[PDB]
Amino acid sequence: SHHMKIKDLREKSKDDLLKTLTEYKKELSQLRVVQQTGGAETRLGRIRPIRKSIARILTVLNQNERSNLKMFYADRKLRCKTPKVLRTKLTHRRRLALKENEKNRKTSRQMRQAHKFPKRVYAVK
Amino acid sequence: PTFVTMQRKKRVLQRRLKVPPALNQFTKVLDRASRNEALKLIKKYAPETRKARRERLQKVAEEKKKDPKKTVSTKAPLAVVTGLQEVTRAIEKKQARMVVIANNVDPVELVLWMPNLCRANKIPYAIVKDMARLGDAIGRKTATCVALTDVNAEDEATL
Amino acid sequence: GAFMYLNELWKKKSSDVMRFIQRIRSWEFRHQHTVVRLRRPTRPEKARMLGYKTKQGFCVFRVRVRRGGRKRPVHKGITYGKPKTSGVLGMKLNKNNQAVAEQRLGKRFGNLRVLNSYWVNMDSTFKWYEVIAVDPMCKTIRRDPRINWIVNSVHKHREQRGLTSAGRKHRGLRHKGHKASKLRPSYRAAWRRNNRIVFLRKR
Amino acid sequence: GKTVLSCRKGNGSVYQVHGHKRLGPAKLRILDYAERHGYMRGVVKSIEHEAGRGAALARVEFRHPYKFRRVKELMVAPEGMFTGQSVFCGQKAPLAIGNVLPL
Amino acid sequence: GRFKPLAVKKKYAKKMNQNKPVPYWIRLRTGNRIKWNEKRRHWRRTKLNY
Amino acid sequence: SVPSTSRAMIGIISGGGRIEKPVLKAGNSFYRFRGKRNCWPKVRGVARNPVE
Amino acid sequence: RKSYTRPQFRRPHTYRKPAMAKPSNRVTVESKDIAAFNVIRYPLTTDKAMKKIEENNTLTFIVDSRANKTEIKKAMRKLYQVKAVKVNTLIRPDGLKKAYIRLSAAHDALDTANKIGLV
RNA sequence: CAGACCUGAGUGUGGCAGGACUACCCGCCGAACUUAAGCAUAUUACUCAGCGGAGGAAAAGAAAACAACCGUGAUUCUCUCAGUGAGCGGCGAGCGAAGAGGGAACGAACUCGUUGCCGAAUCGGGUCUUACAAGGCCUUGAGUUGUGGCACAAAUAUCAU
RNA sequence: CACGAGUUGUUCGGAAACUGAGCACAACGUUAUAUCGUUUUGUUAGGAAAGUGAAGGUGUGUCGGCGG
RNA sequence: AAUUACCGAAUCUUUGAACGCAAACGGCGCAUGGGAGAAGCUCGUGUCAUCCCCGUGCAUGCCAUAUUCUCAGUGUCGAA
Ligand SMILES: [K+]
Ligand SMILES: [K+]
Ligand SMILES: [K+]
Ligand SMILES: [K+]
Ligand SMILES: [K+]
Ligand SMILES: [K+]
Ligand SMILES: [Mg+2]
Ligand SMILES: [Mg+2]
Ligand SMILES: [Mg+2]
Ligand SMILES: [Mg+2]
Ligand SMILES: [Mg+2]
Ligand SMILES: [Mg+2]
Ligand SMILES: [Mg+2]
Ligand SMILES: [Mg+2]
Ligand SMILES: [Mg+2]
Ligand SMILES: [Mg+2]
Ligand SMILES: [Mg+2]
Ligand SMILES: [Mg+2]
Ligand SMILES: [Mg+2]
Ligand SMILES: [Mg+2]
Ligand SMILES: [Mg+2]
Ligand SMILES: [Mg+2]
Ligand SMILES: [Mg+2]
Ligand SMILES: [Mg+2]
Ligand SMILES: [Mg+2]
Ligand SMILES: [Mg+2]
Ligand SMILES: [Mg+2]
Ligand SMILES: [Mg+2]
Ligand SMILES: [Mg+2]
Ligand SMILES: [Mg+2]
Ligand SMILES: [Mg+2]
Ligand SMILES: [Mg+2]
Ligand code: NA
Ligand code: NA
Ligand code: NA
Ligand code: NA
Repeated sequence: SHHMKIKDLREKSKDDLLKTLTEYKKELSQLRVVQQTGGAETRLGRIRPIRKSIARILTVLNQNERSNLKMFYADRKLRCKTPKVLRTKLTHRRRLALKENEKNRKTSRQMRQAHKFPKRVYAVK
Repeated sequence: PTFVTMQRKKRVLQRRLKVPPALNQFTKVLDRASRNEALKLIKKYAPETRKARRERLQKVAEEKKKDPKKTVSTKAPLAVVTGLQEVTRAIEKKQARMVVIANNVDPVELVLWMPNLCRANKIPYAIVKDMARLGDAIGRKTATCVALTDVNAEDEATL
Repeated sequence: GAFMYLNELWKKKSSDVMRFIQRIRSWEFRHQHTVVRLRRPTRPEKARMLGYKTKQGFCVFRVRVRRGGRKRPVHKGITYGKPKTSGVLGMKLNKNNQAVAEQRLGKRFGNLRVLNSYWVNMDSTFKWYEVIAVDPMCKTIRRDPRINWIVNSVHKHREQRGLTSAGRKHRGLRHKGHKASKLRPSYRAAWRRNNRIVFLRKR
Repeated sequence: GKTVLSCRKGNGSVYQVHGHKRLGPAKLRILDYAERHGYMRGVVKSIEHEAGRGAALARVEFRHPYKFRRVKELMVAPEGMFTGQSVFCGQKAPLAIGNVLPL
Repeated sequence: GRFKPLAVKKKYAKKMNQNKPVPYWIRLRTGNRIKWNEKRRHWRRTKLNY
Repeated sequence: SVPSTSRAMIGIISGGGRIEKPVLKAGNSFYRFRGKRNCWPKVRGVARNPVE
Repeated sequence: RKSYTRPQFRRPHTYRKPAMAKPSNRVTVESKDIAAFNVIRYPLTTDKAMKKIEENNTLTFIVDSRANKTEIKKAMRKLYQVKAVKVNTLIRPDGLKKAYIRLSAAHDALDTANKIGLV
């Protein structure tokens, strides 16, 4: 079937994943030869599972690498050098927009006035 | 370079044209010996630095914590008055005993009026060669004007 | 304080000393670029009055604008249509030179936000304005409650929309009431209000 | 109406100088210190014709007054200039055909 | 002629690849509406002009 | 009148007498103006239309 | 003041700290042992290709259209353990790159074709 | 000599601007056909086309405002004022608003400069606290050519304890 | 029309890598607005656009010559 | 390990504001990390010149910044 399970991929190490990737890349190339020289449809039907297995192997490797690198750059001393490809995307405007902390800043007089005359809860009978 | 040519040509144009007395008075500076004596007195009474002010306040805070009932004066040691706003208030309210004005302030409108203000209030004043030297005496890069409002008994004769 | 003496001194531009000072400065400005960055404002009292502060993130630029009336840019001064539109030299720009100087500075440096500007000097050929600019990405600006409003994206290129003090001047917003009823909230908005055909459902 | 031909020529376009094959502008040498006080002696190396000019041009080789090299100026040759002629240019140059002197 | 940019050659290559008839099994699909390729091109009828 | 420090070259410009020879041909004028500019031949103003 | 022996001022050369190498901005996992599979796609089995196999010791492949002759030689060594002495390439009118790869006399093209599976 | 300041450069480090969209909105620029039974002022029109610039709305907005009343009270919008016994106009063709009144909305008000009293108490940058804390410690780096604090009519100290 | 094929380069043409009539990025200036102008008559820009390096001083290696 | 629907984790060729320099050229650089290397060398193992492949940085302008970086000025001083 040449179907590799995602559960086993997530348990394999980096070197094992690279080894499996090479095997599936090799076997895919052998099937490309079969595609040229006719071949039985049963062999040709293996191309799609193998291509998707290669995608699964690459998905695991890239997901693991990105997660590990985000952990490494989560250090406070090193988070100013975080690659932009690993920073949060959001939106151009939202990255440049004032955060809540900066937008809520008040002057000392404003702070005192808010404390001196807070908004009250009331009712009329 | 263009900026080099312009700064030399600016000096030429300032000397060739007719300079009104308000601007011309800043070219008639105090003599070197008196200027050095004045800046020495200013350096002696220079304002305290960030560090020295900080330990003084911390010592006051510790004394306040040690004896909460007692009152500790936060007054800084006697020093010169620096900064355009504070010097101007000292001249207006007549606390300044002597005022020292730099002659190369640019824009000159900042201190162009000060000699007349000192004259109107009968405050002794002098015009000296460098705001940089004035800043050096007070521990800054530059200083437009510096006013002395009081000195210790040993420096009273010098003042 | 010291502001008064500086403020009253600048009300005497025609005096001998102020004329000498402005002459030397006008000569120096003639030999500089159209747009020039300054470390400090030439008129600190005027700049501070208009919103400048001696803080990280505030910038001051001097902008040169050419004096005189606007010439209509038609080929060989040839106009068509009715003779009412045949003028070439005698028409005037509906914007003031201060707004033009602000728009010149703002368009050239898109990373800054234009706050205000003020007159500094002029000669027979040129008029000079100093424009106060604010960095919206500066930490000091962003955390200062007094200027951080300009960080918001609604204020991007406000000088290009005539929202500065000079822009308000030529729009007519200095006046209120019966002096500017047809100009408020804008002349186009007033035109929309007065010219749209209203169709009530039950008429 | 339409633009007159004399006005159209002011635009440049196809009415400009046919400057290709011209040798360059013809001029005296630069009025430098040597000319103002002494003289500079050169040698006429070639007499050449330039398209669009009736007068002959002379290539005159001078030594560089400040550097170890040659200058090779190009002037309008007066009548009688010949290859190998010595050209004197300066305050102290003698009065002779081909020499350049202050008026 | 002989000369053409590789980009022009690649565009001409794709137009060659597109100039093919509809496969027969397409017409047998459940909701098929395609019978013949409506964008067939002949070098003598319409010019690509690359 | 010119300043006396302005220089001059002793003699007359070479190639004098050029304008003394009749051209005799439109073709010779064609070659004459080849090296100068596009200004020949010349059409009289009266031969043109009033629009131009 | 200094002395200037040239009639115009030029910018003096000052100290220039060199830029530091930044952390990599491409964080994908790329395997070196699978690069040759992209370089060499599949062989051809046309009558012309078959003819060259037995007479010219040459194999015919469809290769990456951006690939090098040098890289195709390296890929042939990595994928089939044979030495290519000459690679000729052409971009087909269909847009794909085709390579004629002549093996050294030590290697038999027919035997290599048998192992490949094109036969 | 050095060195300082001022002015101006080079490089490193950390960021931003660039284009698209453009119905609505903001700033400029800006016609003519048309109508006047012709036509130039006028009208079409402070419109179309053209160039800039934003947002989910924009703009406007806390009185150098109306009114002339027994007074109203930031802005925007709706009815109405009103196709007007306002006015503008070859007073021709045509054009043409504003206050008040009934309403929508509305917890709607705030900041600076100045003045007086203070005078680095401020800002960045390191570093620690679970923290690029509205925090502590440090820092000449910025800043006295002035950052920041307190009070100014909705007011009648601040400054401790 | 349908299907299957064909175009092989160290030296051929182009490019790498020349200048020409010319173009116009930067720079500066202008314009309400750059989508404007200048930009080879040796030649950008009020104009600080050279990061290249001769002789030398300092270490390594390859050598010729003297003495021990 | 069906298939659909949805979405948080990913991939995302050449390009285009397009921005290392160019361009009817799938072209050519300066640094800095790699990769492959059948010549040469060392004991087929290592290493590897020229050639070749790949990643990252490098447009311009502006702002801020410099463990307080390197400089220019017959600008103003101050010391030799
Ligand atoms: K006209
Ligand atoms: K066509
Ligand atoms: K083929
Ligand atoms: K928009
Ligand atoms: K009619
Ligand atoms: K246009
Ligand atoms: Mg002070
Ligand atoms: Mg010409
Ligand atoms: Mg042909
Ligand atoms: Mg045909
Ligand atoms: Mg063609
Ligand atoms: Mg004629
Ligand atoms: Mg005729
Ligand atoms: Mg080929
Ligand atoms: Mg835009
Ligand atoms: Mg119509
Ligand atoms: Mg009519
Ligand atoms: Mg008519
Ligand atoms: Mg429009
Ligand atoms: Mg709404
Ligand atoms: Mg708004
Ligand atoms: Mg109201
Ligand atoms: Mg009615
Ligand atoms: Mg109207
Ligand atoms: Mg109203
Ligand atoms: Mg203040
Ligand atoms: Mg056919
Ligand atoms: Mg040319
Ligand atoms: Mg020219
Ligand atoms: Mg020049
Ligand atoms: Mg590019
Ligand atoms: Mg070409
Ligand atoms: Na018109
Ligand atoms: Na209204
Ligand atoms: Na075919
Ligand atoms: Na100096």
